[PDB]
Amino acid sequence: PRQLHNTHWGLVCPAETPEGQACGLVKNLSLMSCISVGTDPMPIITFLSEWGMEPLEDYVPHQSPDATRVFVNGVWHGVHRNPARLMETLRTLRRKGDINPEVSMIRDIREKELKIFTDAGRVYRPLFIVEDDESLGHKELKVRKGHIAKLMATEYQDEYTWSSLLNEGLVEYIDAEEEESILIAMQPEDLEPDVDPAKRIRVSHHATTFTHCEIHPSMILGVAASIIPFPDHNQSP
Amino acid sequence: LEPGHAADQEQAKLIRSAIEHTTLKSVTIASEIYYDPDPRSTVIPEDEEIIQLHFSLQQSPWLLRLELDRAAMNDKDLTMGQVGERIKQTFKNDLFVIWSEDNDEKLIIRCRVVAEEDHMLKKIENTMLENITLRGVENIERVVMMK
Amino acid sequence: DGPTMREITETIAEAKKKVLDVTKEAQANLLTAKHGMTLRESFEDNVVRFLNEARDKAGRLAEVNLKDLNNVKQMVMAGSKGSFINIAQMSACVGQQSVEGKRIAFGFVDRTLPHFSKDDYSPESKGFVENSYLRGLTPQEFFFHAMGGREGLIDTAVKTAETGYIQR
Amino acid sequence: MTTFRFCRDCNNMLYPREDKENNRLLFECRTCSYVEEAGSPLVYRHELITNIGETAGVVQDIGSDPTLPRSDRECPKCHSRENVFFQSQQRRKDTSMVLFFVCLSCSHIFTSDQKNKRTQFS
Amino acid sequence: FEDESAPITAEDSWAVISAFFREKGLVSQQLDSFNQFVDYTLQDIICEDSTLIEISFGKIYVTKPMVNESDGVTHALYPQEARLRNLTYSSGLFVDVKKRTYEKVFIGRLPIMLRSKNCYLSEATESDLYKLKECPFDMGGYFIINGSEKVLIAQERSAGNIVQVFKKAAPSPISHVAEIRSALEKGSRFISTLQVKLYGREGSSARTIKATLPYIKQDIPIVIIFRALGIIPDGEILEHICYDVNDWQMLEMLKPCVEDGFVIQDRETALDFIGRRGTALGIKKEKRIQYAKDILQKEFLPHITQLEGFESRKAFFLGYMINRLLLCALDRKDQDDRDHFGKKRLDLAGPLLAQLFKTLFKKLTKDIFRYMQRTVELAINAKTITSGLKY
Ligand SMILES: [Zn+2]
Ligand SMILES: [Zn+2]
Repeated sequence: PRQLHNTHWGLVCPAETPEGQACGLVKNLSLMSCISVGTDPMPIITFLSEWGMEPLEDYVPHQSPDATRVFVNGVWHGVHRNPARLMETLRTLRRKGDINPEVSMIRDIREKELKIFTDAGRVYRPLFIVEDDESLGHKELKVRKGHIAKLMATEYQDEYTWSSLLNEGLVEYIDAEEEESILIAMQPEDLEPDVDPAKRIRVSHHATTFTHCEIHPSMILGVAASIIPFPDHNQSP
Repeated sequence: LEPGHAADQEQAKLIRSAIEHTTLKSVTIASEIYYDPDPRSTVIPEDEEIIQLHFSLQQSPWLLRLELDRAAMNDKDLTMGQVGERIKQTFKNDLFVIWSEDNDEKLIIRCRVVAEEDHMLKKIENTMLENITLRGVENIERVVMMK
Repeated sequence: DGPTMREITETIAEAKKKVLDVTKEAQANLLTAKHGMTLRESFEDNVVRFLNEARDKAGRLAEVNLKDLNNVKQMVMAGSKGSFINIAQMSACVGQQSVEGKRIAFGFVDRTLPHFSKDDYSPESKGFVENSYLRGLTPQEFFFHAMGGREGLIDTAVKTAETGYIQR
Repeated sequence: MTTFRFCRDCNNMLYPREDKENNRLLFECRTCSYVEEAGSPLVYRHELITNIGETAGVVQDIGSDPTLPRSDRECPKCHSRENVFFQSQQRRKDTSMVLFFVCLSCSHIFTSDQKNKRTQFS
Repeated sequence: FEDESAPITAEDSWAVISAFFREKGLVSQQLDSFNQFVDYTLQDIICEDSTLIEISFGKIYVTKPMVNESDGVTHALYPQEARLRNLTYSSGLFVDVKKRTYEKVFIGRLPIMLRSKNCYLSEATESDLYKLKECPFDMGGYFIINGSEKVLIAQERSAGNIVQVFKKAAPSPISHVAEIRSALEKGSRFISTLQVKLYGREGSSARTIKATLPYIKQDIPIVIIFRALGIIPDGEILEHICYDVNDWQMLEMLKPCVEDGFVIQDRETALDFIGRRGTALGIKKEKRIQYAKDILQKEFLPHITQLEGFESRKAFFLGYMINRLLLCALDRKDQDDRDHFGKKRLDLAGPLLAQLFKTLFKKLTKDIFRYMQRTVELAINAKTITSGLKY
């Protein structure tokens, strides 16, 4: 429990914990974390069968072994062959806003499972969506300069908003559970299709799988650590 | 090691294998129980040469058959005869044991109880894999050489 | 020294090759396990030996460089606060992080962070911090260094408590 | 590989029984009075060193899984360079680090194990 | 000129971040949690056990913050004054009762989180804040009780309704366990725990599998629970557990399970088997069988359903746990990681304030019941709540 776990990335600060007794047991939320408030699963459960989810009542395993089993908040509601198209739709509905952003949907392809969570208490952060619905080049972040222009336009006027970015499927909320199924790029620049010897040594972009991109890596920090200058040049403790 | 023998990487290895506890489970690939009624002719092809070759210079129709691995075998300096005559010297006359020789391409041991058979066997199968000591001292598990 | 830093980058690059080879070796299934040890156990063993050999030789290259004017070296020569490991982590490679005696574990399924692909046992994946403190750490390096850091804070609390009762 | 059968009528597990006169293997039910001859004489199998489980997860949509690594080797069948690959799915300590590939064109499973001992990988 | 479809750069990130904080601030966790309560969770608690043997409660209204004065009008209360005056920044909680004979109403006070929809500062402009002696820089995810500013620290706990297999220390006779801690989202959170244990360690004779039901004084072999549920034939049962016919290793693992359930060959004998491990020696068969039906219907996997016609749903789920449990004993899966943050949950103001408020609304409900049995011929202790919360 008091050890800094891998799944804490982006959700809880890796530096701000107290010394001694409370060490590792008292944590602090990273700048961009949020905690789910709670939502009704009825609509989703309703939509699920409207889209071919065979009821568990009439499920015969020896007859359809490939079938993906679907759960919602821990409950096994049924089975579904060809989950691929359902998951596409599910992601589109949440990216429009028809499914509350707070909701978490995970599909484990190899594990044959599709789990949906609607309960409160789930911690999550926002990431840039990197779908490749763009032709011109390759996979790119859906947020383009034009969007940022609107963002900064609204700033200056002190109405394009954070919720706008959410509604237009440009950014998504992601919890540790869903995090398992994605591949996140650190710098948006790495989706790029004689070196400064003073810079630090970074790795290479061997990816064509990217599904998301970090808004900014320094957001894994909490409030207190966000005040340390050049924290990345200090010994951890 | 004994005084006049400290450079012999060969003796070190010997003593190592004579200390490192070794059960049958550490040398077995898999175990199977077959219904093989005629103690002479076998339903298993590969074992014909072995039941023949065991007539030169009671038994239930149920057969417990273990397939041993050479790597682990020769590694832990073990002979088919050693392994077999150890199992035999474990289950009193309460068990018929035969085994292929060290030359055959497959290391195999056959056993018959000597009616609730099928059951006693899965139990005997267990005693063999965990309880019988083929070589080594009780409690001594890993054993490494250093210089 | 500008050239020294280059001798350092190459020294580490040479380490990442030795590690890459043993991996291909293991993937082809050519590595032989050392008695009383697992393939994976001895694999890890060689990788960690390579990676520390690197941090270390990388550190010596920096130590030798520094002149007698170098204040850090002046303090080290006198005996007052200082040590190789410090000069090594500040100037050359910081090194391999580790929790419970091993490289960073697959906390997510088959990976250390969602930023990597599954089944990636390379040094950058499993926690090798290539940069010095001077250069700065990448975000992944930073998190791994914090995982390792927390360990020391936790048992420093333990060591503290346990020793006080043993003494009494 | 002891693939067992169930009763024709009451669908319960069948148990091995010996026909002491013709010396052959049967399988009776302990509910009804059903009984059948045995397919093979193998009645039990215990693999101390196993292989099953290593390939678990090879699904039709495996290619769409973003977390999996990709290589451009050639598959012994259609020489297509579209592969996804993983290490043994078993979760034993005494496993190797061999890679299993999945052709994303013909969904064929091949391996990097230069000591490849099996033919089906299941 | 600034092609609006041009890729974004690393510097453009802060624009997206400034946008984030412009809308959420720094303590949205607090505000949002409390707001979800006052706006929904509150009303939902007023409908659970909202009926008495009649008196049924309906809608709820929440007042702006105000003070109960001794020798004076009920005053509007602002945070600044509550801090100084050692007061409590709370608001009036009014319900809507429907009194009906069978054989508005003020009810307690709710301390309000600063800057939540209810607080007077949420809609205040900058100057409104200065005139109110409240720093425009204040964030406000807290309460003001008896004058002191109080914060509800997030409580991290394991999530409910989640299967988890775990290995076990060499000593114990149970080699593996699959656990789920089911609980209903609303109404009353009854955390009945289900455990599916695998007896015997690698190399023990006939490793059996038994499950632990609530109120039942003996672990019950899984085959018997399946029959108590209506799945009788071995064949049908194994199918609910092993969703692959070629997996002879897993099916082999259940062989001893089937044997361990032989004696019982029908639903009633299965129910009686269970009922007897939860009843005294002088109770009648029907009563027993009934006891076991009610248990499997309300104490067994309650998160799935608590109604009737849902026994196939529980059978498949129970089968799923057995599956995952064996998948671990067969060394095909690693035991679950108890430290994975995705399976944790952080309780905040709202959820926290909902445990106490349930518990208290239930005591206010008991009292109202003691105002009927004792009444042979408006008797509401509002303080029961205002004190409970406050305390
Ligand atoms: Zn039958
Ligand atoms: Zn192919």
